[PDB]
Amino acid sequence: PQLTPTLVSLLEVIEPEVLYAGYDSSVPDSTWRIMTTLNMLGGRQVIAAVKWAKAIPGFRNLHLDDQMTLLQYSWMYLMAFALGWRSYRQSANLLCFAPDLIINEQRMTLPGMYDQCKHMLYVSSELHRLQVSYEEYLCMKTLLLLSSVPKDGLKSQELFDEIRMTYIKELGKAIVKREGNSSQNWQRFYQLTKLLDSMHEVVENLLNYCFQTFLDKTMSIEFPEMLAEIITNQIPKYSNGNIKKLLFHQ
Amino acid sequence: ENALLRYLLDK
Ligand SMILES: Cc1cc(NCC(O)(C(F)(F)F)C(F)(F)F)c2cnn(-c3cccc(C(=O)N[C@H](C)C(N)=O)c3)c2c1
Ligand SMILES: CCCCCCO[C@@H]1O[C@H](CO)[C@@H](O)[C@H](O)[C@H]1O
Repeated sequence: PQLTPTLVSLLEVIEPEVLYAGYDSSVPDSTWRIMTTLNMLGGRQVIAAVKWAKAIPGFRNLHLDDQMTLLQYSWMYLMAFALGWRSYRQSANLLCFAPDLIINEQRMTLPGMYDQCKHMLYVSSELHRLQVSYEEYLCMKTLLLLSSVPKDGLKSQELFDEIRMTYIKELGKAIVKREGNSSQNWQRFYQLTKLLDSMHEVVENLLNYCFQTFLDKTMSIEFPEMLAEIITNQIPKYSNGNIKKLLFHQ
Repeated sequence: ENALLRYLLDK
């Protein structure tokens, strides 16, 4: 049928491997213990995301300072969305951070846990409600990498707008290809892009927690270096007002 | 900048 590669079929092969937390269950659970593990896992998956971003067709051709800016802005968007997807795919209202670390019903009632997890659980339920397919998911995660740019703009701003539009169309092609009522396609396209818009609020919540945790001196929790500099670099920006959130629907 | 981020992107 097709011996030349589609864009979605490439996004499939470059989709990062699912990583392990290295969380020891035998020892009793603890919030501090989970906090520390998720910081570390978060570091390794952002590294995974960099590798992934490079292999996204078009992304390499952007300027390096642009490639860096997009990962600096989008890392939590990607983690939030991939976490929502895996949770939706492995079951109940349970966040599946890794095979060896699931925030089960019991863990959900640990102190402070639900106050943060509710945001990620929202993403999970939305994917369930909408019955998002895998190809739709891959186009949507690709579009989240491209969900923020600096107010002043990128150095390769035009190439960025081309790339983004391509993956908007690629999301369009995903919906049409999905099994079901083709009469619903345009509505579904409205719905799915409305979900991508709603990720800004989710991420804004997650980042404020992450930063507050990072800047708490009485806290004393370990962050991985890669991730720690990204947080150190980004905190000034998110306070000032130098970021422009790309919306699908005003 | 973040030297390691830059490195991973470039090589
Ligand atoms: C939302 C979220 C938060 C996390 N930790 C938060 C946090 O500890 C804290 F500080 F609390 F906010 C850290 F890290 F410091 F910010 C993690 C850790 N792991 N995950 C995760 C799970 C599954 C998939 C992915 C993910 O991004 N995978 C995609 C495919 C890829 N890799 O490109 C990522 C996380 C997802
Ligand atoms: C997103 C990963 C879940 C974060 C776990 C909750 O984390 C926390 O819970 C404690 C108890 O309420 C708070 O005292 C602490 O300041 C807060 O960081």
